[PDB]
Amino acid sequence: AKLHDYYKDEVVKKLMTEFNYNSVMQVPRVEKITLNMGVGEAIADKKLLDNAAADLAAISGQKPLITKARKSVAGFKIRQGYPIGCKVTLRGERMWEFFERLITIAVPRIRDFRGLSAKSFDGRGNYSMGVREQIIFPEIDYDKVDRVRGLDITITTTAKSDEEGRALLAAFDFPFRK
Amino acid sequence: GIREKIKLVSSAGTGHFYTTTKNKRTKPEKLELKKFDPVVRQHVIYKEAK
Amino acid sequence: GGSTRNGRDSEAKRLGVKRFGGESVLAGSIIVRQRGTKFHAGANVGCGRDHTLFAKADGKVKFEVKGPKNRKFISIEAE
Amino acid sequence: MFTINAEVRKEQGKGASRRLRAANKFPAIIYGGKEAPLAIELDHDKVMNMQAKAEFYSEVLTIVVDGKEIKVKAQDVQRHPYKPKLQHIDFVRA
Amino acid sequence: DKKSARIRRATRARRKLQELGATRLVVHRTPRHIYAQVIAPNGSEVLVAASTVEKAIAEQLKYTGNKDAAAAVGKAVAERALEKGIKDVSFDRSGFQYHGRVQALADAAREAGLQF
Amino acid sequence: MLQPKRTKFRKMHKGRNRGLAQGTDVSFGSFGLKAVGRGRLTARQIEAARRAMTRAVKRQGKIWIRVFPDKPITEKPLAVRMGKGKGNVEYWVALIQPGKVLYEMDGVPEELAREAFKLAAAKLPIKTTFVTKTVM
RNA sequence: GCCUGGCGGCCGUAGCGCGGUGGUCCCACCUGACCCCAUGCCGAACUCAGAAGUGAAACGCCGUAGCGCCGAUGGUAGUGUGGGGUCUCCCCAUGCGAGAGUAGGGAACUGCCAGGC
RNA sequence: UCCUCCUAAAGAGUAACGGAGGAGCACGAAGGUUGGCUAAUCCUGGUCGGACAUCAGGAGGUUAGUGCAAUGGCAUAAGCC
RNA sequence: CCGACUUACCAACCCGAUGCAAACUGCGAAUACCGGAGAAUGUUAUCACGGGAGACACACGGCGGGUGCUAACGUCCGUC
RNA sequence: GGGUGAUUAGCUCAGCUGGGAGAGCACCUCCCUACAAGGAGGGGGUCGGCGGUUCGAUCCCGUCAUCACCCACCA
Repeated sequence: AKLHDYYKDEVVKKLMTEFNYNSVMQVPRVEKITLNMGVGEAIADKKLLDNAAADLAAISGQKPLITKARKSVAGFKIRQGYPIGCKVTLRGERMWEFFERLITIAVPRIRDFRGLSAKSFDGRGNYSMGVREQIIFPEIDYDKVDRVRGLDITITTTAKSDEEGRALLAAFDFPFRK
Repeated sequence: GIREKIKLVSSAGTGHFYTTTKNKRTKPEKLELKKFDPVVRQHVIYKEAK
Repeated sequence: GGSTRNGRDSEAKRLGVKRFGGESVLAGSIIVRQRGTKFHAGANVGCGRDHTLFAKADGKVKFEVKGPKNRKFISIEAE
Repeated sequence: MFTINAEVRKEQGKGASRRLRAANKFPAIIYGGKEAPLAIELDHDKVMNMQAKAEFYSEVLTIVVDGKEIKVKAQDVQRHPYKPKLQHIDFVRA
Repeated sequence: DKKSARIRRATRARRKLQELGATRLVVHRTPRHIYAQVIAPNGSEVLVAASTVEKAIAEQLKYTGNKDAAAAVGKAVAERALEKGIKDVSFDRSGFQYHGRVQALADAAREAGLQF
Repeated sequence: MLQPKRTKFRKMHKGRNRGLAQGTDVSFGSFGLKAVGRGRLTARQIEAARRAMTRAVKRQGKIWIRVFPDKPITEKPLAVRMGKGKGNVEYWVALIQPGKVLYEMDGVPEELAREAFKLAAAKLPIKTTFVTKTVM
C-alpha cells in the first residue's frame, strides 16, 4: 500500500537497522484515527442532530453507523437501546487517504497552528491532532457556513510506546509545541 | 383490569373472530397478525382490532 | 403484622436417583422448578432445552460426570 | 538440646492416640528434607521440659530412630484445649 | 488469535449434529491451502484425507488456495469416501462460512459421488 | 457498650456451647488469662474487667482483648407471659469454653500481669487461670 | 524420532507475567481489488486473484516458584455400632474419618492424520 | 387461597399469630427462526463537556442483564442486535 | 500549583495475628433412604379387589435441634 | 411495651403519580416618612437518618431517630 511502501524502508531506520533492532516490523505504524461525531446531546428536540452526519462527506468518505448508548442515564434522557452518535471512524484504506489530507494542503487557511499535540501521550499513538474549529479543506464553490464546527482526532496505534511512537511522528512532517 | 379482552375481524369476513387482551379506550395500538381459521383451515388475516 | 405466611414446599420430589428403570418409557432425570443442572448423552436423544434423559426402553438410567467443568450427564446403561 | 530417642509406630487414630497419651508417651512425626514422612512415638521424660526453652525451636535437634541418629528442627505444637497437655508434635528434616 | 471467535460459532451446531452422530468431514482452509479429513465419532481413527498439499493438485494449480483448488479437493475426497463406502451423513465445516471455497469443495464432491 | 451498628438479622437461635472453639495459644503478648470452664459472657463484664486492669498497670504496656460478643439475644423489658413473637436486643452475649484466652499483656512484669488478671477475674462468673507465651 | 498444522481424548499441576526461539516447510500479517461477492460502518467478517516484503503484532514450541492453580504424613473435628458413668454432657472398645495448618507439587499428558527435516 | 428462601436433621412428610420477600396481572412483545455480539464497576486520556455524557485503552469478574420477589439456570448464552 | 508537619485517622488490592454465620460457599465426611440380580430363615408374613370396622384427644425415656431464665411435673418438632 | 400516623425555608404548610422544590409572614434592601402599613427586589433547602428496588427515590420498601395520640380492657 502506497504510504507503507515508503515507511517500511526509507524512514524510521533507527528502529529497523540500528542498535537493538534487526526486525523491520517491530516499529509502530499508522492504521486508525478515532474520528467520532455525537448526536445524543439533542435528545429533547430529536431533529436538531438528525442530518448532521449527512454533511461529514468532507472529513469522512465512509458511510455512517446508527449506534447505541453505553448506559441508561436519566439526566441525559437516554436509554441503552437509543442512538448516541454516527461513528464515521476511519480505519485502514480511508485512514491513510485522510493522513495524506490532514496538515498537507490547507496550510494557508490556519488561524494559529502553534503546535497541535504537546502532552497526553501514553503508549497507543495518543497524539491528539484535532482542529479547534475547522478551517475547511479546499473545495469547489462554497459560500454559506456555521459556528462551532470541528473534529477530535487521535491517530491511535496497536502499540505500547509513544516514546517509540515519537520516532513514527518524526518520520513524517508534524509540528509539536516547543 | 383496564386492558380488557377484544375480538378482531378477518379479511375473509368470517363469523369466527380472533380474541386477544388489548387496550382500545386509553392506549390503542391496533393489531394485524394472521391466524388459523375454522372454515377451510388454511389461515386468514385477522385485522383492525375495532 | 400482617404475616410471614410460611406457605408450602410442595411434593413432586426427585425421580432420577440410583440405578433403576421403567418398562415402556423412562424420564430418568425429570425435575420440577429447576433447569440447567443435568444434561443428556449417549446415542439415545433426550429432551430439548431442559436436557432431560427420556427413553422408550426397559433399560436402566446411567449417571456420569463428563467434559468441560465436569458437568452432570445422564444416559441409558447397556445390559 | 542434647540427643533424644524415639520408636516407630503402626497403630494410629483416636483410641490409639488417647491410649498412647496415658501420662507416659506422645505421638510425633518427621517430614521434609527430600525424604518420606515417618510416624514415631516419644517417651514423656525430656521433650516436655525441653520445650520450656525457646532454643528448642531456634536450634536443631538430634533424634535416634532404629538405633541411628539424624538432625531435625521443631515446626508445630498441638496442645489440649482444657488441660495443660501435649497432643501431637511436628519436626522438619535438616 | 484470528480463529477462536470463528470456532465459537459452530459449538451449538456441532452439538445438534451430535444427534445424528457418525463421522465428521473436518473441512479446513488457509489462504494458501484447502483441507478435508474424515474423522471417527471418538477422534481415535481417520477414514480418508485430502488437501491442496497433494502432488495431484500442487503441480496442476497455479496457487493452492485458488477456487479451482478447493473443487479439486472436493472431487478427491469424494472418490476416496466412495472407496471407503461412506454413506449419507452430515457436513462439517469448522466454523467457516459455506458460500465461497467451502461450497466449491462441497459441490465438486456431490458430482464426484459424495453422499450429502 | 460493645455491639455492631448494622445487622443483617437480629432474631437468632440461642444455641449451645461445644466446649472446643479456637484459642489456647498466646500471640498478642507474653502473658494472658484463660477461661478454663464453660459459662456466659456480657459486654458489661468485659468493661468491668478493662476498668480493673487499668488500676493495676495504669498507662504501662499495651493490653489486647481478642474477645467480643458472639450473638444478639432478645429480651422483653418486664416480667411477662411469653407469646406474640420475640422481644428486642439491648445487649449481645457470648458462650465461652475452656481453651479461650480472654486478655493478653506484654510490656509489664509477670507478677504484675498475674495480679492484674486476678483483679480482672473477680469481675467474671467463673474460675480462671494464668497462661504464658510457652516460647512458640 | 524432531517439528508445522488440523479435529478430538481427559476437565487444569496444563494458565498469565517475565524470559528463550523458529518460518526451510507450515502460518499470520501483508500485496491487489475495478473484476464473482459484501458490510445495520468496514475489503473487520465474508468474497476473489495472490507473494513485493516480515519473523514484528500474532502464532506454535520451550525455560523459569513474580502471580493465578493444586495440597501429603500424623494429630484433631465429624460419625456408624456396641458397652460404661463423678449425666445442660463425657468416657471405654471398634469400622469410617474431614477442612484449615505444615512440608511439598506447579509452567500438562496425548490420540489419529497430511506434510517438512 | 396461591409462590418460595430458612427452620429441615444432604429419604419423603414436617412445628412458632417464628424470620424474610412476592402473586390474583402484564408481554403481540421480552413470541418462532437464521446469522452475529459480550457486562457492571473503578483508573487515566480525549473538540466546541464545565465530578457525569459522546469514546480510546487498562484493571475487573458466573458483581450486569432477564417483565415482576428468593433460590436455581444462563456465554453453545435463555442476556442484546 | 502544588509542598511540608500531625493523626491506634480511613482504605481499593493483597496478606498475617484474631474470633465468627440457618436465611453465605472458590473445601467437605459418617450413616440413613431406594432399585436390580441372588441366597438363607419365617409366623404365606406380601399386594390387590369384595363384606364388616374402629379411629383421626395420648404419655414417657434416651438421641438431636428450635422456643423459655441452657427456668418449671415448661413448650414446638424431628429420630428410635 | 403494643398500635396508628407523620417529619420540606426561621414559623405554619402546599406539592404523596417514580421526574429537576413552592406560598404567606419574617429577614435584608430600595421607593414612600421616623414606623406597623402600601409597593418592588434580593437570599438559603442532603424535603429526618442509613441501605435497598430503578433510567430515576423527597416520593416505593425495610429499619431506626424524633414527634402526636390510643391501649394496659379479660374474673
